[PDB]
Amino acid sequence: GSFTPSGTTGTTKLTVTEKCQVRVGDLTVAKTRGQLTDAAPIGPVTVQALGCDARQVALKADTDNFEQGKFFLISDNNRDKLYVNIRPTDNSAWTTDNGVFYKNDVGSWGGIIGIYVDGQQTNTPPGNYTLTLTGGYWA
Amino acid sequence: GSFTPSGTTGTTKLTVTEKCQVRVGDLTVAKTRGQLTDAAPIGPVTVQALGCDARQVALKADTDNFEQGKFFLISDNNRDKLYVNIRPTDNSAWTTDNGVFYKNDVGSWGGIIGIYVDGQQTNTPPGNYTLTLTGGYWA
Amino acid sequence: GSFTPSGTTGTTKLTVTEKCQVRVGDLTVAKTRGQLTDAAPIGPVTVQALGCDARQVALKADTDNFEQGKFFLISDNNRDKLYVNIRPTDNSAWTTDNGVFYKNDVGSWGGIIGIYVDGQQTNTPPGNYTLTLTGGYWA
Ligand SMILES: O=C(O)CCC(=O)OC[C@@H](NC(=O)C(Cl)Cl)[C@H](O)c1ccc([N+](=O)[O-])cc1
Ligand SMILES: O=C(O)CCC(=O)OC[C@@H](NC(=O)C(Cl)Cl)[C@H](O)c1ccc([N+](=O)[O-])cc1
Ligand SMILES: O=C(O)CCC(=O)OC[C@@H](NC(=O)C(Cl)Cl)[C@H](O)c1ccc([N+](=O)[O-])cc1
Repeated sequence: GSFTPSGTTGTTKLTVTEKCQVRVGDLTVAKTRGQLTDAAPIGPVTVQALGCDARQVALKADTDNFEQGKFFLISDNNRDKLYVNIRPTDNSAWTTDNGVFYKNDVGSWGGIIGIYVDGQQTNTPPGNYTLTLTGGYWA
Repeated sequence: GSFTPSGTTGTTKLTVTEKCQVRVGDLTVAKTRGQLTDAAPIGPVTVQALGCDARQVALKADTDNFEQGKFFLISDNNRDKLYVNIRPTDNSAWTTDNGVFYKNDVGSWGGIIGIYVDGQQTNTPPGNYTLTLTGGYWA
Repeated sequence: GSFTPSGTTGTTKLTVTEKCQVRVGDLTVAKTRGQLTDAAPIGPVTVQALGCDARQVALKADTDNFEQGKFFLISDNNRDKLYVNIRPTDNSAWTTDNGVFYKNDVGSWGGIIGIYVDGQQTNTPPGNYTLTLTGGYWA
């Protein structure tokens, strides 16, 4: 049961605002707190594995993005959490183990991992939220 | 008289150089210190508000970018200032209040905010300068 | 013998992985440690000088990227080095002096600087490696 970092990093960012929302500069992913309903999509994460025919593809969340079997985006100040579910768009089987989301079967998997709001969190404080996922393999 | 953060962040960057200027890597906004003449344009900042029919759109500068009713880009080391004026390209009326630039009338305004050199500053030390503006609303 | 910073910054990034490599998110430059063979190209660095007819174009590496006449990409944690050679793709003559790579002749040079693995380093620890180069001039 261990993760070996071996791959690149994907960063999922979301800015939460109030109903009166002021977008400054280039387009980024932003939602009102009212839009943070259960199962609301936050964004996709592409995964492309190579040379993993005999290993289980895995993604490890940054330390600040997990606790107690749960994943969450975290505010810039490290204070506020936005709980999420992480799920492949296909029908593949994965397991969660202490910040690690790994594939049940070996193979050089390619696919999309979706990040979804876990439980309505319409009271989330406005701010910039991040989830960082690093590629590697589990055993 | 208070700002509520509610929106995204726009970052205005400028690299100041000497006459002999060496651009490394991708194109970025760069000027010689000799080009930092009064009213010289540094760049535009897009603003798009939504759901603000009953609020005054506002932009708040990072703490390190204002003092004494004045705005400035700040060097990477926090030491050197480049004083600027912030002005909408249209004929709309705005007010400055302690790092906050807010619109006089309520409404979901969309427009361009220009950043301009305030007073000739042709002796500015070469370096990378930044101005950070966060969207929200004032009352 | 001194460098005057005057220009922009180019950042060369490389993620080193094991054979089982998991790419997460957008495409970035990544190699297996087995690919870090001698003279292996890491990437190009564009250089465009202006107003340097009477100066020697120069690039200075960040402090953490050089020591003892040698250049290296450095890991995120500052611990691990990946030694490189820096060489213009054309036939121009340059000199290295304590973290500074400068052109022997004056002139507003434009060209490509290649970054290459210096000596096989197939045991490099997986991680994210960076080399930062700032433009300016030498005398
Ligand atoms: O994406 C966001 O920024 C917010 C969520 C969204 O787009 O709503 C719905 C959306 N789904 C997702 O973002 C899920 Cl989280 Cl993967 C959409 O159906 C979609 C986008 C991208 C891809 N893809 O690249 O394969 C598949 C499906
Ligand atoms: O922009 C820079 O990088 C330097 C300033 C400049 O472009 O000089 C002149 C320029 N103006 C500005 O940058 C002002 Cl600061 Cl908005 C130009 O007229 C312009 C650019 C973009 C837009 N727009 O997007 O609507 C309107 C006008
Ligand atoms: O580049 C990488 O990401 C890895 C190295 C590579 O591309 O292998 C080979 C490659 N060379 C380089 O990257 C050297 Cl380090 Cl400049 C290629 O021949 C090339 C790329 C770009 C340019 N250019 O912009 O002028 C010239 C030549």
